[PDB]
Formats: sequence, structure tokens, C-alpha cells
Amino acid sequence: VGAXAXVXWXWXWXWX
Amino acid sequence: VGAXAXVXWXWXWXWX
Repeated sequence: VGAXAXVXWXWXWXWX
Repeated sequence: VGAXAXVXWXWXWXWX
């Protein structure tokens, strides 16, 4: 949860 | 996985 892969911004879910 | 809470750097596990 933050940034990278998973939740937050980047890839996976959320934004990015 | 990246930064924040969980895996990576910050809090949880890894570093920080």
C-alpha cells in the first residue's frame, strides 16, 4: 500500500 | 509492493 505494484499508484489497482 | 505500508521501504517489512 503506497506505490509500486498492488494498491496505491503505479500498476495493479488504484491509479497509474 | 514498492513503498508505503507492506513490502518495500517504509513501514511493515523490508526497510525503513
